[PDB]
Amino acid sequence: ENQNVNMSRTGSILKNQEDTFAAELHRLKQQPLFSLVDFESVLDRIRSTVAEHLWKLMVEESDLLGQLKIIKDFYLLGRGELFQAFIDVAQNMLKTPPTAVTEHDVNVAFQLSAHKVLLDDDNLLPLLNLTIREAPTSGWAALGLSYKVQWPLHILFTPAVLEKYNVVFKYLLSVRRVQSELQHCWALQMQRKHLESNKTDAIKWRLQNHMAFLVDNLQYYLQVDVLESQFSQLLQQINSTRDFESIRLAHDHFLSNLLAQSFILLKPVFHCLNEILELCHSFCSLVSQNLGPLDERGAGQLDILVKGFSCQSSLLFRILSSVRNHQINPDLAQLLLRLDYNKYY
Amino acid sequence: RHFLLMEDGEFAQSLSDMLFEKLGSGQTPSELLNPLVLNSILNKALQYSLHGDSSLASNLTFALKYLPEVFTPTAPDALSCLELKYKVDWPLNIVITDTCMNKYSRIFSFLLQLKHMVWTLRDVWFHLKRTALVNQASNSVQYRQLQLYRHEMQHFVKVIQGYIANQILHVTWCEFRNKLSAVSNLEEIYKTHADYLNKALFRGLLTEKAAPLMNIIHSIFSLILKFRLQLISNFGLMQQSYNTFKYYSDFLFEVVSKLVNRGYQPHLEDFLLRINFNSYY
Amino acid sequence: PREIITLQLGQCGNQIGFEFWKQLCAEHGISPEGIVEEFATEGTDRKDVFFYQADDEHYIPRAVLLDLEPRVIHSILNSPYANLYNPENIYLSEHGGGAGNNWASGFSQGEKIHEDIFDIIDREADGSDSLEGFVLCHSIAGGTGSGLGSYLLERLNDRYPKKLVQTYSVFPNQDEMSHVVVQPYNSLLTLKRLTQNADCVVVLDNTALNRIATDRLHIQNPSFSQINQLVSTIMSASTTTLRYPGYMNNDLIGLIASLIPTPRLHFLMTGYTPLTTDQSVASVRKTTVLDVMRRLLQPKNVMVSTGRDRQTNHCYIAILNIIQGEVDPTQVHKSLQRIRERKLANFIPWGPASIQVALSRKSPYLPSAHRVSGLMMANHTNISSLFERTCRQYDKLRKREAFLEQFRKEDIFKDNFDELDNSREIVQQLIDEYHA
Amino acid sequence: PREIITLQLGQCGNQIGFEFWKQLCAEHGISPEGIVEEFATEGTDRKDVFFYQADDEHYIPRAVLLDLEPRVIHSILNSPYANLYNPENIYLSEHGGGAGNNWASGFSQGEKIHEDIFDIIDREADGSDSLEGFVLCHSIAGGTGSGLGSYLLERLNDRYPKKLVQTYSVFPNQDEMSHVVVQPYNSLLTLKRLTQNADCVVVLDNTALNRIATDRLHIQNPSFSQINQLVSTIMSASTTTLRYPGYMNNDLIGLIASLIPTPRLHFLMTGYTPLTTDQSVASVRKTTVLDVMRRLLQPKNVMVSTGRDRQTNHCYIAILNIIQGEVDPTQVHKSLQRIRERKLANFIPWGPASIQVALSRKSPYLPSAHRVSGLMMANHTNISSLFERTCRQYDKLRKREAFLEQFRKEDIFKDNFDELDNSREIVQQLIDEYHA
Repeated sequence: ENQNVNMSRTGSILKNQEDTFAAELHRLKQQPLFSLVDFESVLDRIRSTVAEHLWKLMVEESDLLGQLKIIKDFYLLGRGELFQAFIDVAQNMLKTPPTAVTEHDVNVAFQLSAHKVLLDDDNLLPLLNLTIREAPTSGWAALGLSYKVQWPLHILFTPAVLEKYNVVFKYLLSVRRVQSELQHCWALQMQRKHLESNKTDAIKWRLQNHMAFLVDNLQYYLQVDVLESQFSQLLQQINSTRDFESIRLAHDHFLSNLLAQSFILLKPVFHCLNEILELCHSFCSLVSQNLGPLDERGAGQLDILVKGFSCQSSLLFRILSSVRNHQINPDLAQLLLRLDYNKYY
Repeated sequence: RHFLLMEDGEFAQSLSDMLFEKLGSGQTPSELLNPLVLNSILNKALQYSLHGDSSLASNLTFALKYLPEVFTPTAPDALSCLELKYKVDWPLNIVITDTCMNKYSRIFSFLLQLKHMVWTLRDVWFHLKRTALVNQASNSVQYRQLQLYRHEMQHFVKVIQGYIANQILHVTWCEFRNKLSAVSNLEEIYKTHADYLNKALFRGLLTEKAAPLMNIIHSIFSLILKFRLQLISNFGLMQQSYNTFKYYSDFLFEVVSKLVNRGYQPHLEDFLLRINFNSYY
Repeated sequence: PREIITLQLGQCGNQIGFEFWKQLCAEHGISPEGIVEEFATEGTDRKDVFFYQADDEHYIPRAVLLDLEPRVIHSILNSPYANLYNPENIYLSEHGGGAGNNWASGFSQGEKIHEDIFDIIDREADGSDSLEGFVLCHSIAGGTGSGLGSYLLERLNDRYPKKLVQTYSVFPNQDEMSHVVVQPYNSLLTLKRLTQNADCVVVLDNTALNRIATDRLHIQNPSFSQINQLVSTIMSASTTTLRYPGYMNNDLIGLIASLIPTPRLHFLMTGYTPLTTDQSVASVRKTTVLDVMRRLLQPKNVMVSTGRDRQTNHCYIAILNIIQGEVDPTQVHKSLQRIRERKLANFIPWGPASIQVALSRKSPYLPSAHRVSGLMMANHTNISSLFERTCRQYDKLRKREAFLEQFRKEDIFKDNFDELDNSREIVQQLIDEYHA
Repeated sequence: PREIITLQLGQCGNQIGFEFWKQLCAEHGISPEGIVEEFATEGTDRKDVFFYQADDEHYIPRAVLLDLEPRVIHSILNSPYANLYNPENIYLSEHGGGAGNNWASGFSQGEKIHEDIFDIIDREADGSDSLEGFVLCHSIAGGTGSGLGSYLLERLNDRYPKKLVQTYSVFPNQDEMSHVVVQPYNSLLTLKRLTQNADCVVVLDNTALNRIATDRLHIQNPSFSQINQLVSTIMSASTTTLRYPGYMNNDLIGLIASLIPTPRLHFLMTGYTPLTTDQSVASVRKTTVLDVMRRLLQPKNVMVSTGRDRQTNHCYIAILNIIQGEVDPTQVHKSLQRIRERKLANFIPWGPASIQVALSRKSPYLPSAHRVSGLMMANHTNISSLFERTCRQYDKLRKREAFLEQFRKEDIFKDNFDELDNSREIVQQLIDEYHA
């Protein structure tokens, strides 16, 4: 009734649902008694023909299939390269405690980053801005995204559940950064001219073959299997169902499955997983010195890290005993063992 | 757009010739023939640029206001006291109101003082123009570092005015006609046209019509007269005057850092362009 | 109002100005002998700024063309664009000249035809009561354009002192020295007059022409018929704020005032990317302005032979980036947003720099209202590499006893060779001193 | 962004890179001289990662091709795919070289053309402000690709220290030693530079080529026209995460980082099954992903001559299994389920192993969007059998007094033969020591 009267769900200015509804009304009125089946079988008819006409509304006005793969590509990060150039530039100027002007600065940086890439749609670029806390210690793991939404697609995206998409969004870019930071401190020791032939390098080196093999496995078999056959049933449901809330709460079961696989356990595993990405983050800042493995501080800082890396594989070992002795969760167990025979074999 | 926003700049270039007829205030007559020959020469200036018919030329009128410039008697200016008046006619009255013509006088007087800066700043290049005039290409007493601070002065002004010109004109002309027409929402036009004009003064400087940024565009205007009087006429009194400009330009930079808030004022980023330019050198 | 008189002079200066006037009729929607299209006044809002003002809607060019060689003008009258030119403003039929190949020929011929050379070119001066200035569309190559062009840079400096002088001069070719050998002598004699007897120049290198003429143009035998195609477009590109209706720096004394740091530092680097006709099939998809100025500061479109490893100790001071036609001006401030993040221009550490961008609507024509065009007018302090190239080829030739006995028989009695050498080193020393 | 400069070099390295660029236009939906299909942007989401970025929608290849022999480049310009190549990036027409067949020829020619070899290949480096690295698409066979390729592995290690180096180098043929006899000398000199002066290699054996070229391809006379068909597909197969839009290990420093255990252990075994065109008539019935990786670890598609009974005491450490195009990803975890039950890969007893599987959508083309493709990048410690084969053919030749007087006349004064022998045995001893 707000925007436009020919856009009605039942068919009220534009269709003739109303005369049929009035005939149903005369039939319902003609009854002195009351029961359950006669009242509720025609609660279908005031719902089902109404639940299909708005499905035939929003297909044509919006190109439905357009933005509802676009909004997932901003949050679940389908365009993976197109944000790493943002992450590389936003790292070099989030090296402060956050202030209120850094929101606008990181924003215009994501602007120029997505602009030099040549997106296939120039107006898809300024459809969002980015948002970031007050000043905890650092700008990373405190930033977010605002992708606001137009007419009636917003009834599918309440302002609650974009926080539910944004909260894993800062988590998935955090494992793009620590994957790429482990990809760059690896990239310093590629040649023999930067390599020392000491045994202090060899004890540095079995660790990254254990730790850089993790985030290229743990955050891959999570993130790719989260996307593929959860995107698969959405596209198969909207191509096979002419109904509104059954499509709608099926994408509510979609989002709650993504935020359950990516959460694996509340206190321990999320504390085990962020302890993994902290402990290989100091493997970046240890290697990043000039001629690392020949320094006394290069081996002195290392000795704490050779404890903390097996503090993480053995804590990963502690969850696997809770996965075998199993009354908790099957999707937890199928994923964590999939990386584990990809670990122990 | 052609005679208030000045995007066919032949009229505002001819305004510079009208700014080349004042040259300081007040030394102009106070007769009643002073509006009589001065309202004419602006109508004659449109035929001097060979553009437009007389159909829209009835929509332009000029009202010479009266303000003291010797400051006890009157001798009114044409750098900031010459105003174009747009007309209200018989069918077109839902487009033009009295509030929007009040700010047309504000916009026309604000271009007319920045154009007086840029024009008289190039009048000094006419003073030292080559036969030779001023001489001593580098030595004797300074021209090498003299013209070095004068051109980095005329650097900063000529690139400020170009950036203020790009934020006034372009997106406002992109927002205006197209949007209004396509929205087939055309009833009670002055509730939308005045909002368009309120954005058009939002984009200029807007200063909430009260901020001290208007006091700095006056002080940097106050040295350009000091710049032009020393070149018409002193070399030690020169080098102090532009250190005062470099103090006032750095004063203009530090207030911008206080307007900073976030995500706001598309001139503020454009000012922070030059600040991050000022950091790398 | 803003009338400029072009001074087309020499063997190469007459041909680069011949297609410059031929370019102007295709964009004004006019014919050289008639007016068949109505697009000249509704589409173009100003036409009487380089042409003479009309008497029968026939926009006469404000041009003069003198040369010692009659070969350049005999290839003009058979072309159908010569009826727009007048046979009474410059010369009538059968005009001639010298023999003739010498810098001292045209330098001595200026004061024997002194009565006639200051008679018919001054008739166009008092046509407008507010003259803009003079552009010397002359050449440096050969002795024809360099010999007589040095004379008018002196006598027009005091007879017309309040007028702008600025030239679009072409630099000669330094590949081999067999056909011409007098190239270091006549070039440096005019280059002294271009700094103290002239305010500004626009440099146009010849060794950088065939760098572009085989880049995207794909020729096998380099001819002289390609030298007029790169030159005539950027000439009309430089007056797009002046010919077409613009607002800021819409005069020739507007553009040059915002780029010159100081006298004897006026050598402006030029750049122009779009020269390919098969780009037209993919500009239909809204090719933006965000990608056209990322390649201007990148040394690819430059017309100046300079060092590639000498840009770290040199700093840009003034850079112009002119977009034309369809601009989409809601993202032109977005293009200038990305400039500070790369810092592709080294900035001077003593003072501020400036990246000036401007726009003007192009001609109502299909190859003009569809494809984005970018004109660059840079000013970088690596231009002394050409001055080090010309000076090292100048002092090496004087130790080989070359043209010291063959050049001082006519009108040269004293050694004016070191008068050009010190003044060239004054330019080369004040450039490096300019960044303190 | 992620721009890689390919260094095509030698008699065999230029031909394997010629059809590598020719393969890329058929999958990008583009023509080497024009753009006739709209499938390039809607189907392919990223194209400027190996090509140079467009100026007229003409994706220039970022390629350089130097060789002493002019025969490999004279079979290029008559082909219609050479107009995509530029005649100013590498050489103009009529480029030549040496006489010439020596390892010491190109090793001594690197410092006499030292000014020109570091001038035009560095112009493509500063085109992107974040360079990925350098791939040396060179050869080991002959003295042309092995002589000059050892020089650039040294001087690009310090001038560009923060860049990835990794090569797709082809191994020579060891069947008879009649036409060439200098094969043990020039191979081991480059193999030392491939371990300490280079991070990673991709080995490509020649005796394993004709094992596959008569397996399913059914030829009677082995020609050189078949060597470009197995090589150009797996080159474009290795960049499917990099060219086509992928998520994890979508860079060249992503893939190589997850497979190298340690420096001087980087020799990766390659496998690629589908090469037959009559398989196409039975892939219409949903041929799955559950059967395509059971044959990758089975030694049938390998391109490395290794022992069959030496795999029990050797252990896999890193194995890559790349599926492309139609994957049916609801059973790709089902394919990795069956890996632990067979244990076809022997696992290292000191540490964990990894079977990494990844996918990316292929080109919008009918032979590409229908048939399953499997690319293998293995790393097995039986690769010392080739190093035992090359070393046993190296010390046997030095006892026969072969090329000790014919090789040390030019630029060799000391015996650097045991400098290659001990460093090769250092690789062979640290491989067997690596599984404790």
